[PDB]
Amino acid sequence: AARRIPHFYRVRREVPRTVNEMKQDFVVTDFYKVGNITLYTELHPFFDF
Amino acid sequence: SLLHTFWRLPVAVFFEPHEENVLRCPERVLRRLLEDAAVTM
Amino acid sequence: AVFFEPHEENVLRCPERVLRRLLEDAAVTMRGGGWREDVLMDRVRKRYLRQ
Amino acid sequence: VDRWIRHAAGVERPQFGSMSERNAAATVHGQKAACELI
Amino acid sequence: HRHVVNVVLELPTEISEATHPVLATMLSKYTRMSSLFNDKCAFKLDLLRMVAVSRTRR
Amino acid sequence: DYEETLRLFKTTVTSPNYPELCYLVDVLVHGNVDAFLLIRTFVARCIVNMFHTRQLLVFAHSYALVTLIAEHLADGALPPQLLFHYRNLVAVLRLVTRISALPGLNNGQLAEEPLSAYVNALHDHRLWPPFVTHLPRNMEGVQVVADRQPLNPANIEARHHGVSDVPRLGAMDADEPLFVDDYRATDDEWTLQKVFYLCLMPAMTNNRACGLGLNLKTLLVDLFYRPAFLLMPAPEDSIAAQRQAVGEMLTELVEDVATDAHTPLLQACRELFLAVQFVGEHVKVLEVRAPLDHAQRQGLPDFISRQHVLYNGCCVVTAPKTLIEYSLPVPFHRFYSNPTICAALSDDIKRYVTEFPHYHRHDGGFPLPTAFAHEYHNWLRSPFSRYSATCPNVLHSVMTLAAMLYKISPVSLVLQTKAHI
Amino acid sequence: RISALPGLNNGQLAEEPLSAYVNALHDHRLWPPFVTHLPRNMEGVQVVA
Amino acid sequence: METHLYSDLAFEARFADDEQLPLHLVLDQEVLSNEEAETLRYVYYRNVDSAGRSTGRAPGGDEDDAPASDDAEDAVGGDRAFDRERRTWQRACFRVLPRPLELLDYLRQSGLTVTLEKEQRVRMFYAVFTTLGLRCPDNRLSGAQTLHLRLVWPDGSYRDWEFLARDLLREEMEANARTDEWKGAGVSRLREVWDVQHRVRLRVLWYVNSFWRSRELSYDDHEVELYRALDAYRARIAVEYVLIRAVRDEIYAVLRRDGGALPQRFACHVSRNMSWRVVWELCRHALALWMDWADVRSCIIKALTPRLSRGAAAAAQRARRQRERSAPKPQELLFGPRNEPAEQTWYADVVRCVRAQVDLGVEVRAARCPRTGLWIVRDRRGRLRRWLSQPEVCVLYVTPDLDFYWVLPGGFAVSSRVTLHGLAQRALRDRFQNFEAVLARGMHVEAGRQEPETPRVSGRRLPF
Repeated sequence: AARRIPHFYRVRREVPRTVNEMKQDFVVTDFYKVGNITLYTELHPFFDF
Repeated sequence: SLLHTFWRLPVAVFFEPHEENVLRCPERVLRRLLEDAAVTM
Repeated sequence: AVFFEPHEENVLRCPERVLRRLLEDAAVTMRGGGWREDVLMDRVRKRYLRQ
Repeated sequence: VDRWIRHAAGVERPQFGSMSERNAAATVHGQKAACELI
Repeated sequence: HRHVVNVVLELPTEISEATHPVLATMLSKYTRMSSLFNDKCAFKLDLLRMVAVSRTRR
Repeated sequence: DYEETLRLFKTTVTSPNYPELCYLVDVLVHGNVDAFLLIRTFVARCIVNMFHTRQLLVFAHSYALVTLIAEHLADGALPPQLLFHYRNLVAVLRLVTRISALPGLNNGQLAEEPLSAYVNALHDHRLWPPFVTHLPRNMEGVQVVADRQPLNPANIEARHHGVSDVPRLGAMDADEPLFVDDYRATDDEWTLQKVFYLCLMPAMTNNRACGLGLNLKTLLVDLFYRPAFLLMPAPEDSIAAQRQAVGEMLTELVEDVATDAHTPLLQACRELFLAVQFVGEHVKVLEVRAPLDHAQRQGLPDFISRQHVLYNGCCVVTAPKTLIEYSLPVPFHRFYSNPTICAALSDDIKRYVTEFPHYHRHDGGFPLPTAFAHEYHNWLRSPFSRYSATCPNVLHSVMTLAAMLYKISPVSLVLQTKAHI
Repeated sequence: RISALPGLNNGQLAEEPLSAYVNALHDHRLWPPFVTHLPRNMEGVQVVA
Repeated sequence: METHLYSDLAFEARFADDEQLPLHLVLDQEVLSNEEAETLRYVYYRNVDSAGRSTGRAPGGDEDDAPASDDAEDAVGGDRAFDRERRTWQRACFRVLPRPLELLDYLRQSGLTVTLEKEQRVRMFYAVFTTLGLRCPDNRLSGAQTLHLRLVWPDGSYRDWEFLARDLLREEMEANARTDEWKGAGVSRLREVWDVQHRVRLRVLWYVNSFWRSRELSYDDHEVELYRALDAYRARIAVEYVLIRAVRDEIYAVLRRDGGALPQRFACHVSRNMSWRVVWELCRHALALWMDWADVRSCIIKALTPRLSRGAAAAAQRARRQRERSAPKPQELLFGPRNEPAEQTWYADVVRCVRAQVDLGVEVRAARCPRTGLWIVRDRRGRLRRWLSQPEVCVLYVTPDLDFYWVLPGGFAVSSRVTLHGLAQRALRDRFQNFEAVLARGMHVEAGRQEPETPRVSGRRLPF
């Protein structure tokens, strides 16, 4: 891996945005709205389903 | 290199998840992949 | 837009036959070495050489 | 830009008039309306 | 001795084994490891750390 | 009151005129005490002359250079305000490790772990800081994986200084052997290092920092290979004589940071050359594998934790201008992955950024390599990066980076409610 | 930093980034009135003298 | 404690026929996960000699040569060899303590008296107790003997750990009411031992009051016997990888046989103006990357696993007998009963050259679609998985038979077979023969019904 770090970036593709990062672009007052997508993965305060 | 088809005329589709479409990588992405396969080894 | 339909008779011809020559020349340089048995075998034999 | 607006609004793709907005699952408040003037 | 200096270490001719005694001690420690003589940089760092650790006041 | 020290820290980390030999000297010295006592006067002049010509502080970026200065330069080698800054920085570290645990409710152990090791992850020994120097004394549960298998056999670590062991130098880039300095890191300095690389750095850099890897073995064969270091008594006609003797690299590298009126260039170069014998290795990113403690092991008992840390490296704050030929950039954690530094260092990452310009961000959204993208296996998920983006440069931001690390174990619930928190 | 919206911008719509739409200070259509080096991407802008 | 003493007296009981000496073992979280330990059904273990055949089969020769015969009706040799392979393994005793513990502490809580040379604080996450009896043929014992372990979960899965007996008896033979005396004497030492592949270590116990200590066997480890025992272990491992070799040379043969103009056998829309020189070049670069990532967990191994079953061979003969019949006569259709291949489970190798992440085991349900439908590959949920649209993939398809498809993107395919004739038979079974279900606690008596919940002797509850 220590040599293949620049080998990861030779390919010019982007990585898709994961689900936990998609839980952070919502303001504290609209996270409960239906416009949110990732509420079906919010199931328990102690885990990340 | 070019395929030998059966129908003389191509048709259109409707982008279902049922009809098996061909890839959408017009001119830049395939050059990117050939440069990728060149620099992978 | 512009798409052909999946018949049976539609094929893919040879890519100007030099790339298939490159597949054969890849096979003849693949044939010498790369068994993946020998790496496991010299691993376990150096393990039993070290014990 | 269209396939990103619809995923930012939640609405569906374009599939005398018709029943476009099908009725909700349950209702305790009756019917609704709210229009707009920019 | 002369081999590990000339083809492996690539040292200039102005310094020899007489003016530098630490290298003269290190010839017999180099020659017992005939392998890794394709590697030349690690031997250079070995000589560098030996001449650095020799020139201390303790 | 620690506002002046934190303000000096803010103006010395984010500033793009950091001296380049600072990153060299930490991977040169590895925090070894007897190694650092050789370079004591050199570090003293490197503090005072650079501080008088440039108002920023030196050696703030690496942890081991801070406590070593605050301990073994206490003999009045510096002006008192500089050592007051370093003492206040280590006092900030002790203040924020006073807060992270609960001192009102910690006495006695529980299933071989201390009671404080459950209430907060910042005291737990399964957590590893992203730039680790020594090896910790507590490795009972945690396994370290180098290439394929964990190195729980305790016989693939040994190193000796002075006997000049060439096989570790030849296979330095080989990854299955690694070489520790055989000094186990006890728990207090382990906690302090974890704080200094998880709270005080990313709250004060806003993830502008990055990690690089100095190809040191190739760097030494053309830096100290001039005979002016080889032929030394155990000239000074002109300055250009010394410049021709020591080579062009050290003349633009050590131009003002160690050149004084009392000490010349070449004598200071010999003073730095004094401690090359503690050479270390190449940078190797380490993936630890640690199951949780017995309180948290109730649900999902087979959940292992991926956590990528780095060995023998440097946490840098800007792009080095002249070390670009012997440096390898390593974005490995969600902290210290800034595409400005990687784009100024490498060429392919700069191509990746100039192809996808929106990936120039700082809040962890920069794509890590897929050897490191286990976002549902790390200990520090994306809200930590999201908070460290928009955090102010205040001591309380470091305090909330400490207090956001309270564990969610049942006994941590019991502890942190029994203080009415 | 205050020009773009760092909590929300990632992905893209055209090959211009998503931050190039929310502000005028992040797209190459707007040129600064004192230019010394010509910019990188001119896929939409054609220059005229 | 519970299984060690009982199986010690049981091997003392059964020592006369097969001279099996006990090996009292415990495992940990390095061997398997906690979830895997909570539902481990039963354990199988096999004694295999230095010559490397078995302890169940015949001493000289077997009816397990004549390498593969490449058939469908017998398809290994028939089920007599399956009966043989069932007779190789033995079902040893078994006990799980799924709770964190210290081992010497636990033997102190029982009646056992522990004394080691130096205190080794061992602390693991659970405990599973297992005893193994390696069979010395004479009174003497060969050092290059090797063992096998099989761990069976009720889904039908298995894991094979193999190691020599040389590391088990290295230090031990060099230094060398009954239930009341056994606790009073107790253990002498604790020793961890890795396997032959160094992927898992496990701890063994040694009691001084065992009947192993009074047998006075002889131990020798000759180097030419170690040389051949690794050679027998070479062919045991090689049964998985030279099969992958047999797939690759088949592709290079048929492509030289065809001449480079390969047809389509899969339903994909295509585009003529798209270049194909880029597509052919990504065939060669990705085909070697599949060989770089070959593993036992692959599609072509999962294709064989239903064929090496009990009722596979007779049902395969029933398949062709239903096909190879006459058309139904006019007297048949009016008064005979109603006469009965809609979709089949295919396994898939998905390789991807853009990111070098290759997926090995994939369930695919594929069927003939109408209107001269070549082939269409759906998921288990009708998802119509649509990887073969993209330019970045290449995919390999296998059947439950030995039919074989290598498919290019755009759905263009290479139709060939799978040749296994170079592979011998006795190593083809013992790697991946489908073993049968043996009845245990909570199992229905009749063959298959609505099965109840798992036993799950776990630590979250009390035992009761």
